[PDB]
Amino acid sequence: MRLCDRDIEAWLDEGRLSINPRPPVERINGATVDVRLGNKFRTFRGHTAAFIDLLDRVMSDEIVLDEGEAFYLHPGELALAVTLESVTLPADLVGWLDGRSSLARLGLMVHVTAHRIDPGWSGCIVLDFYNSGKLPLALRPGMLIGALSFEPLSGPAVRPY
Amino acid sequence: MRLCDRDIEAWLDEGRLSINPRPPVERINGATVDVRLGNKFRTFRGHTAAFIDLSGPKDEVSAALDRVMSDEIVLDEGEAFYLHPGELALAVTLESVTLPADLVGWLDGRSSLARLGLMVHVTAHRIDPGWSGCIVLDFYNSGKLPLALRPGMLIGALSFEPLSGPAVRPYNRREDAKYRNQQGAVASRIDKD
Amino acid sequence: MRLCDRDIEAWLDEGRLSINPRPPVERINGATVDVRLGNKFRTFRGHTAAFIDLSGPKDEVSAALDRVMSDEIVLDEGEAFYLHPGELALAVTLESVTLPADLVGWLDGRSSLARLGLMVHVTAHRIDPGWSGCIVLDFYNSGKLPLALRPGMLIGALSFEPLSGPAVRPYNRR
Amino acid sequence: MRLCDRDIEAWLDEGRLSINPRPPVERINGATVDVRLGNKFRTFRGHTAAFIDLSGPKDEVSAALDRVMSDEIVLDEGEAFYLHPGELALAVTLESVTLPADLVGWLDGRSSLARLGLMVHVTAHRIDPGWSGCIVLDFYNSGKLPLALRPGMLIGALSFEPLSGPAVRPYNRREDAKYRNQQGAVASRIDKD
Amino acid sequence: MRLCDRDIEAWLDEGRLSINPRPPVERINGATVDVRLGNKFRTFRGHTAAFIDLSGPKDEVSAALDRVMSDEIVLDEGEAFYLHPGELALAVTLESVTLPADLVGWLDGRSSLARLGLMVHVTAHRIDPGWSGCIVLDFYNSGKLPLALRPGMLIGALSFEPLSGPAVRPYNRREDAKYRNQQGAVASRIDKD
Amino acid sequence: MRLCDRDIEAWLDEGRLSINPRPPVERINGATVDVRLGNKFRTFRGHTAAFIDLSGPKDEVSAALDRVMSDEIVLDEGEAFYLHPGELALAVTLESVTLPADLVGWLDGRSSLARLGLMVHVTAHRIDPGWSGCIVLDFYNSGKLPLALRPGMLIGALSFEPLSGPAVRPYNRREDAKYRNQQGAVASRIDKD
Ligand SMILES: O=c1ccn([C@H]2C[C@H](O)[C@@H](COP(=O)(O)OP(=O)(O)OP(=O)(O)O)O2)c(=O)[nH]1
Ligand SMILES: O=c1ccn([C@H]2C[C@H](O)[C@@H](COP(=O)(O)OP(=O)(O)OP(=O)(O)O)O2)c(=O)[nH]1
Ligand SMILES: O=c1ccn([C@H]2C[C@H](O)[C@@H](COP(=O)(O)OP(=O)(O)OP(=O)(O)O)O2)c(=O)[nH]1
Ligand SMILES: O=c1ccn([C@H]2C[C@H](O)[C@@H](COP(=O)(O)OP(=O)(O)OP(=O)(O)O)O2)c(=O)[nH]1
Ligand SMILES: O=c1ccn([C@H]2C[C@H](O)[C@@H](COP(=O)(O)OP(=O)(O)OP(=O)(O)O)O2)c(=O)[nH]1
Ligand SMILES: O=c1ccn([C@H]2C[C@H](O)[C@@H](COP(=O)(O)OP(=O)(O)OP(=O)(O)O)O2)c(=O)[nH]1
Ligand SMILES: [Mg+2]
Ligand SMILES: [Mg+2]
Ligand SMILES: [Mg+2]
Ligand SMILES: [Mg+2]
Ligand SMILES: [Mg+2]
Ligand SMILES: [Mg+2]
Repeated sequence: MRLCDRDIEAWLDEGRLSINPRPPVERINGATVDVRLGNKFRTFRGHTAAFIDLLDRVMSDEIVLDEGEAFYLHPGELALAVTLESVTLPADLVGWLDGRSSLARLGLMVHVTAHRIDPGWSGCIVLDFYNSGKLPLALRPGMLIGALSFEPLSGPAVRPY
Repeated sequence: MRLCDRDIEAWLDEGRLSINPRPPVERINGATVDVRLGNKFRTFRGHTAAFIDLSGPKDEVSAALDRVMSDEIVLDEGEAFYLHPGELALAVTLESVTLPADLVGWLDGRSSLARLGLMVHVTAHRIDPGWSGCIVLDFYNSGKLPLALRPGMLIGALSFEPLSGPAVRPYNRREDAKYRNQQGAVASRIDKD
Repeated sequence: MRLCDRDIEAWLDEGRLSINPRPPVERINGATVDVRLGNKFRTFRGHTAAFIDLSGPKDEVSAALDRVMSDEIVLDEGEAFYLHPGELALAVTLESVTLPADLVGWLDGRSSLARLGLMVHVTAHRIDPGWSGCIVLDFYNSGKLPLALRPGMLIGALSFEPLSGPAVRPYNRR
Repeated sequence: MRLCDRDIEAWLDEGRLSINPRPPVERINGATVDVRLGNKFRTFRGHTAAFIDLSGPKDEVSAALDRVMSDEIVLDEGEAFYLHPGELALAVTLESVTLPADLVGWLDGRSSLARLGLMVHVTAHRIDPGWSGCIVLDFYNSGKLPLALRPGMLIGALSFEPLSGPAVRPYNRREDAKYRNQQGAVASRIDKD
Repeated sequence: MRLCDRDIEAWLDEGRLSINPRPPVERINGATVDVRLGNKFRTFRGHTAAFIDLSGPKDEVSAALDRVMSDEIVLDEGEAFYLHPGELALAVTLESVTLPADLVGWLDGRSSLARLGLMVHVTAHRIDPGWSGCIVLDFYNSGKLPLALRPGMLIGALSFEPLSGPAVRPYNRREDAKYRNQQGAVASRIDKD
Repeated sequence: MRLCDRDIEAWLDEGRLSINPRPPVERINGATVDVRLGNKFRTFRGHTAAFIDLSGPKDEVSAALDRVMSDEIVLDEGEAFYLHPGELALAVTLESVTLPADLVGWLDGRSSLARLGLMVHVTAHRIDPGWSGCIVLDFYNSGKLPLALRPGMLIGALSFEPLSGPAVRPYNRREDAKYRNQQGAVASRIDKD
């Protein structure tokens, strides 16, 4: 059971849920809220290590782009990024990050199987971008990148985030 | 709450939800309806552009997209589409799906295909309330072998979830919705953003 | 409606939902249970075939998959499985899961691992009502570094959704 | 012994060796002649076949090759071919080269291109005694960035080695030679083996 | 100076150079002898190790090599080895070659195979004076399609270059030479450095 | 004709050819001198640019190259550079080489490294008459495993070939030569074309 657009907006009014900045009415529709891309990226530098045992001589310094700059996501490359919006969920809501079909049709994955936003989460969401396509994708802060949907839990989470 | 098999049948009978052609009972079980592969495909031509500027000027984006997308591939009967490792291709479900304003659908792949590397979507798997049409698939082969895909094969599964109420802005009424009544392997319309 | 953590423990206590071995409460938070990695693996050997025809049942499974798979790789502890970028490997969860006819399950990854490119499924992530057993994992490394994986590590997260009613053709019947 | 720049000029003056159009003095130095990129290309269409059986039955091989090779791509002036990382493409030199029976030629790339990942051949770089024609290039981009290739750019270098004597079976006289008088981006003729 | 066809035959007749089995006149032309593919192969098993420390402690390097190399694959008659894009595999020439102290040899691929992406070596293509044995090939498919390789196919070419004099330390006399009298698809012996 | 080990030693004694530091006798055999890996490296930063326009406007090319090339990496003693499959990196030989106007040099890899997928060049492997300096290596790992590279390891081999006479336009006298007296892991200077 997902919250329809009208109940998403009612939870935003009520302060049960908060998304800041708040997307316009045009970006809240069906069972989803459209979310945009922020301005902090990282990439991986493999020459420093042979492997990781499942930490961070391998990550770049945070990359913040100048106005009018794009991050170029090349095919076969994983990059970390953030949502522009901060999201705060109550103890009885779980959220689910999904991509956009327009971007999937060019090969952009906006996550890599972890896509659950936990009850009690508060913060911008970290994105793991992967370009499975043939062409480099120029990514710019502020672009629509995904969508979030919200599922109420059976009851309130005892151990929320 | 997802609809169990029995309730999917009841929504289909009531005409709330439609899937055309309607799958037989054998294809509806648990909490999912199996869907089949259509016969329209599209590939990418990288040599004609350096990149795609996703949120660039509409006319530039549009011209880049038209350069990189192949024409639609239609397979005869007996023909396979060979999906090579590392290649992304667009395909389409045989079935058209129509959802009412108070239901959302979700596309998943099949474990039998996944174990060979076949991804049937690339993180966009939601079918919106008010959707009507064939579903475009973005296949990616993450395995070690080419996979021969044939029209009519079972390619994924759809599940359905009731919304908390009817959507106020369902897909069929949204003025800026890009993919209303989509029929073949439709390329990205990111230029309409 | 996902089951929340307290409601996950209830269902386990009832005994229709079961995970064997039973995870400690430390592993059950919010609306998910963390699951662990088993010690059975499979890789592919490309050199014995040109392709696989996915239009099928069972003729592939066998005459295909069986012929392009490794024998089963069982690791002694102290040993790692090295998952190299761009390689797909088959693994299995440590725990066996049994679902009743009125519940569907869903395997997700862990954000901590996904940030390094670990994909724990490849679009098929639904555990059906009536399902009984260890879950097969299809791992894929989308990152830039090999990842060492060790039997027993926390590898993913399961969440659970009640069905609208009990399924009529559940996995054990079908 | 390779011919030094002075001797390459003497062989060209004597008409022993020909390169058409003849490069200017600025392109002939040390032990090499710099060559330029032509404007014909070819790519591969993988989705039409599972594999190529190199020493299989001639008619099956031939049909597979005709399926997988694109039509010839001809670039206008102003146009680039975009060579993406991991992609193999065929191209052709601007120059036609004719060798006598007592000389062998060798194609190399340029360090400036190599340091970006551009390979101009794939382990076949010998130009046989008796050869006459344009040279087909198999480009592979082993780097991290797409490379815009434009007709007319400097793409590699040829050097030349006298043989111990004139070849008895030079290329122009061999009945089973596959590539005599080649002109565009000619695809593999492995089916003629 | 490379030996022309006629002089290759003269060196073979004189027993200065040997190639066993001796290729027929049809395979010796211009400045080269065509060589054929043997029936022994080796692949790599990545899952057993994180990396190879090339100049590490000998025992650690040796243990890593033994873990990553497959057992020798021997093809029956009729059987193909399928070389998929992006895969490196070891193979061997059908012919054994023996060089005297005053000759060096050079392995090239074939343009017909190169045009499909097949590299027959990975920047090591010298056959040393005093060499005796079958030649190990490191195949890499840089193309878009799997290639079916069959024993006995023509895979490459050898040319031969006189040295300025006889080598004082030819391969057959060097104590630390690793690959003397190699016969199957011998894996790297970098651990002997 | 390549110089045999004995003549390489004579050319070095005569000061015709220089290699600094001079390799010991154990590293000079057959027709080659073994060379060793230096301790400077450079990688690529793809996220800063969409592509490189090889024969575009000089200032655009120059700005793109400055964006995509890393700063020089210098490894301490004990440190390895990890070269992952599919990655291209720039490195340098430990040795500086100086060639006279009548000699050309040729860089090859090692069979031991090739059997693990290490390419030490990307089709540009000529050292010109009049060259003086350390040689930049473009490493590519075509194998399945990361390779740990350490400064000082044996990485390849140089051979030498007399020219038909002294070059009139050797590298040290060419005004437009791009890489005279190169010392570290120098990036492509394709912008100087
Ligand atoms: O794999 C998919 C996923 C979705 N759809 C359809 C159903 C869905 O209702 C519609 C829009 O999906 P989404 O909102 O992801 O796409 P968008 O790129 O945001 O398009 P829009 O601008 O119309 O929302 O596309 C497909 O054809 N294939
Ligand atoms: O794409 C994602 C996915 C998740 N998260 C956040 C929201 C979620 O509530 C939290 C934890 O996710 P998960 O439980 O998957 O991470 P973990 O690896 O288990 O770490 P933890 O120990 O924090 O539970 O990470 C993101 O920011 N981006
Ligand atoms: O990553 C997964 C996903 C699913 N399953 C199990 C649970 C699920 O209930 C069953 C069947 O899944 P699915 O319907 O995706 O498989 P299929 O390929 O359609 O096979 P079947 O014909 O058995 O339904 O497989 C796994 O072991 N691993
Ligand atoms: O792997 C190599 C190959 C060459 N060189 C040096 C020696 C050679 O003499 C010089 C120039 O080589 P080339 O002519 O192939 O490079 P270019 O791009 O043509 O530059 P230029 O215009 O200076 O000739 O660079 C290297 O350092 N590394
Ligand atoms: O990069 C190259 C290499 C060679 N050739 C031409 C010149 C050479 O003289 C001829 C044949 O080369 P090769 O003998 O390597 O080709 P093959 O596949 O063996 O063909 P054939 O049966 O004609 O010898 O092809 C090219 O056009 N491009
Ligand atoms: O593709 C090849 C190239 C060479 N060789 C043989 C012939 C050559 O004379 C010998 C040694 O080659 P190289 O010197 O390149 O190998 P190494 O790694 O340096 O070994 P060594 O320490 O024996 O010199 O290996 C092959 O079998 N296959
Ligand atoms: Mg949308
Ligand atoms: Mg199923
Ligand atoms: Mg967690
Ligand atoms: Mg040059
Ligand atoms: Mg030939
Ligand atoms: Mg050696």
